[PDB]
Amino acid sequence: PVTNGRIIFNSIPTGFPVPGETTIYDTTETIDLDTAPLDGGFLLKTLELSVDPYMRGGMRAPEKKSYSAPFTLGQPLRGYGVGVVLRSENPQVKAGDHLYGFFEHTHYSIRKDLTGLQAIENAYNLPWSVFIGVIGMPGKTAYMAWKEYAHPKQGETVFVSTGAGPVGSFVIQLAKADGLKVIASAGSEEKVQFMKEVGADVAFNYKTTNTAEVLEKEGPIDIYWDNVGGETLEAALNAANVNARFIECGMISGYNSGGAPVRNIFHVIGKSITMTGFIVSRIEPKYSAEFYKEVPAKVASGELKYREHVYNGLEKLGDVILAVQKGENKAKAVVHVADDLEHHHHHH
Amino acid sequence: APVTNGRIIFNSIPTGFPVPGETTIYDTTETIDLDTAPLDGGFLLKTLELSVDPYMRGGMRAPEKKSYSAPFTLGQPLRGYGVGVVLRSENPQVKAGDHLYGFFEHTHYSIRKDLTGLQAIENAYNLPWSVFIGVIGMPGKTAYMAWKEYAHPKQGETVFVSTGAGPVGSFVIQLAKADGLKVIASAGSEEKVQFMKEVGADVAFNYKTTNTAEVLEKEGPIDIYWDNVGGETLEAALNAANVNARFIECGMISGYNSGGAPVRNIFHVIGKSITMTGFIVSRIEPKYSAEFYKEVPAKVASGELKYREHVYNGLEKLGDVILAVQKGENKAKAVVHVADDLEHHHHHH
Ligand SMILES: NC(=O)c1ccc[n+]([C@@H]2O[C@H](COP(=O)([O-])OP(=O)(O)OC[C@H]3O[C@@H](n4cnc5c(N)ncnc54)[C@H](OP(=O)(O)O)[C@@H]3O)[C@@H](O)[C@H]2O)c1
Ligand SMILES: NC(=O)c1ccc[n+]([C@@H]2O[C@H](COP(=O)([O-])OP(=O)(O)OC[C@H]3O[C@@H](n4cnc5c(N)ncnc54)[C@H](OP(=O)(O)O)[C@@H]3O)[C@@H](O)[C@H]2O)c1
Ligand code: NA
Repeated sequence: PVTNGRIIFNSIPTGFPVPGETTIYDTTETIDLDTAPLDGGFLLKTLELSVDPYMRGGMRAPEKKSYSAPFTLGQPLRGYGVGVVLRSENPQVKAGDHLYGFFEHTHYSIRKDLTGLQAIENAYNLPWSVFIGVIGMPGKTAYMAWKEYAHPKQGETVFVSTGAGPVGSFVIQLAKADGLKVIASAGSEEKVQFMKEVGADVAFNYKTTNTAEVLEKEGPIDIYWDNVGGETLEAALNAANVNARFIECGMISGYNSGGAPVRNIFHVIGKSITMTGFIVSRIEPKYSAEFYKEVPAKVASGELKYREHVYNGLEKLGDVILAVQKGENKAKAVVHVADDLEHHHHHH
Repeated sequence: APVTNGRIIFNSIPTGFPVPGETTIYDTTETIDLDTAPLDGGFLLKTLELSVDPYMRGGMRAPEKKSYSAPFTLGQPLRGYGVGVVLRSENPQVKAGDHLYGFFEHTHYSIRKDLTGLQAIENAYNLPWSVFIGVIGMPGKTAYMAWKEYAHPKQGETVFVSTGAGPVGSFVIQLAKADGLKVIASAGSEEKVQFMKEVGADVAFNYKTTNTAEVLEKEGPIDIYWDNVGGETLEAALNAANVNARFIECGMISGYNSGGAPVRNIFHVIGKSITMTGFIVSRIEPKYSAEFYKEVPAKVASGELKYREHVYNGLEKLGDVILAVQKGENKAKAVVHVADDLEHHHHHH
């Protein structure tokens, strides 16, 4: 029998998550990989777990019942991941199958069927982590909301906040393929270099650069991709062109402080702005087939560039959640939970 | 026999609300002889009705921060929408008695070289001339055109209309009911609540004596929000919004006299997948202008489209009417009656 560790949602944070208090790591549960009773289901080994900015918002008290369900106190966290089937008594599932979907933040789970899971099409033998990033929900977010809401015209100017993340860096590349001038900002020099590498025309570190002054010089802006909200949205509103489109994807500047105010929303009227918020899952059905047919080949060839920040060990996941909220992840945050016994064979 | 050609002059930039007598002054030093004034191929135009609109506060600022539109010039007459009648014309296309709609300086008389900025009024139903600066004027166009452009209504949805008793909001209420929507609407007085009910609001309340969030909780969620107010009312609508709501951003009067009104819960735009569209009526008007003038007059004449107005008599009051509109003290669409029209006048005892 081996350890089946779990990352537990333990207490509601007031500001930023507190690793070891907000989330705890539990190693008291075990599983026998050969003996675990499957009951016609299958044994699924967690390989890669995504850590995403939205996880902070699920750390709240239980309130009525809405579409947005908070994490349950005392239960494992959960989110997108990749796993492999070790042992199956279910005819739809074969040992060695790699599956994508929501995973509890544990080493192993026993699933009765494929509800919530999809077989992964990996024709290019890409690292499994790409299916929770550029070929996962963050890539879908950029791909689908851009096509749905940007209405880009060649020669217009777009401002992308958090341009070095998995969403923003995808958006930059879609915007350049449409012939737009791209302004993008991130929180470190290494992220600025990546933004230039994926083709940002103006790439800057918002911690060492006056954002409003850059937008004044390089704008006005026809499209704002909002990942930050707050003062950065205010800056975009001040620099907006008439008939600008504001794609409201995230507002991370308020995730750990109860939201961030906007004081100049009147520009939406004065400048005839269309500001559209979206949740990627709501618009994905229209685009999922096209996304999975188009994106893997471009990741394999380098047409679509990506970066990731891999953290090794389920026990780090709580710290990784804080790292993302604090902007300390260098790129898309991946918790590598376990290896797959193929490609990475352990030997001395 | 020269008569006073009075003028409302923009005199100083206000800090909060306009101050009649300081922000605006009434100047009676100019005279005009209606019979002898040189027209020089132009025509003499007599001001009949002037609109006072909420946006006028926004033009009362320094000329440097010139933003979307043009600010009023210090020392010059104010201006805005109005109706006037031609008294005397040396212009072959313009005839005495012609009634014209467009931008008017806030004066009793003007000499125009041509019809620039003006359009003949089609008044087949002999409606009061003031309807062409309200329900059949820019405020009615605002409701008519933005609703058709942005509401994408579906039968049985719920709309919340702020400032529901004004010329914009009460027009919106009627469009929404015609589309089969449930309508919630709020205004600032009991008399305005009665009017909102008269034009068919299903839920009509006075937001000053009734908590908006409580009404929206009981009567929502809301699929469409028509924003005339911004600020805490926009915040309340965001919290009560349905998934895929449409927020039509028309005005935000709660911040016109206080440097804007903040919004603290704009994150609801993401969580509830809201489409929030701001607009300026003059930008979308060309697309709808012909259909508007073809459809609306007959409905005003028949009572199908209902309207109210609050008439103030006398050009010298206009600055006070501007403050009144900002303070919510106008009972309905604010109209300054400048002069009567002599179309059917015959002097006799
Ligand atoms: N369906 C949706 O609407 C949807 C879907 C996916 C993602 N999102 C949102 O997209 C945004 C980015 O997602 P992602 O997967 O690409 O995450 P990410 O870029 O890998 O991580 C979040 C990044 O946000 C930056 N950040 C943290 N605090 C900040 C602050 N106060 N001010 C400015 N930047 C801050 C940090 O990068 P810097 O170096 O730039 O500071 C951090 O690395 C998030 O806001 C997410 O909530 C929305
Ligand atoms: N192109 C455009 O975007 C466009 C065009 C025309 C008009 N508008 C806007 O539409 C709105 C209504 O225009 P209207 O012609 O129909 O004017 P209106 O209703 O005749 O007059 C303004 C009204 O706003 C209400 N009000 C004033 N201060 C308020 C405050 N702090 N909080 C809440 N309500 C307040 C008042 O009525 P109650 O408080 O009693 O309800 C006041 O009567 C304005 O915001 C205007 O700027 C926009
Ligand atoms: Na950072």
